[PDB]
Amino acid sequence: HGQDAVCEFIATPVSTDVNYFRRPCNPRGRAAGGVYAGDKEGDVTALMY
Amino acid sequence: YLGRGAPPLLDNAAAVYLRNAVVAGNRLGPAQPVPVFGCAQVPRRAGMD
Amino acid sequence: WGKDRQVLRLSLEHAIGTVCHPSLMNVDAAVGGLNRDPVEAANPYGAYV
Repeated sequence: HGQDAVCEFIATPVSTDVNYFRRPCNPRGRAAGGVYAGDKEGDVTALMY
Repeated sequence: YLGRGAPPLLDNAAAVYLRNAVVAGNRLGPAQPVPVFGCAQVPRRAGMD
Repeated sequence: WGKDRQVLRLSLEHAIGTVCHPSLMNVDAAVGGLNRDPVEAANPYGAYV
């Protein structure tokens, strides 16, 4: 059919809501990205952690 | 708790207990203890989505 | 429904910040003003000890 795309696995806990997955979401669980930040030096890591 | 001008309860061992029970872990409560005269402020969130 | 087709949960544990603040027992703005017009007397069976 073509080249085989490589699946993955990330150990996430059981009782999270499935409603986080019925939408376009981030696999990390928390919203990442430098687009979301503000005007400060350390916002990009502040979004992450 | 952002407002000011309500009579707090008597037990100062218990009045601080509620303020550390609602503001601690909240999107809205103050970071600095409230200014006694002016206006409290909302903590600067890392990102706006 | 939210903005981006969300299933947002809103429950009683979000209603802590309006009830736990001790202004729910601010009473004397009521008792000090309801006794302005002289009111009659009902049966004093439950109001006397």
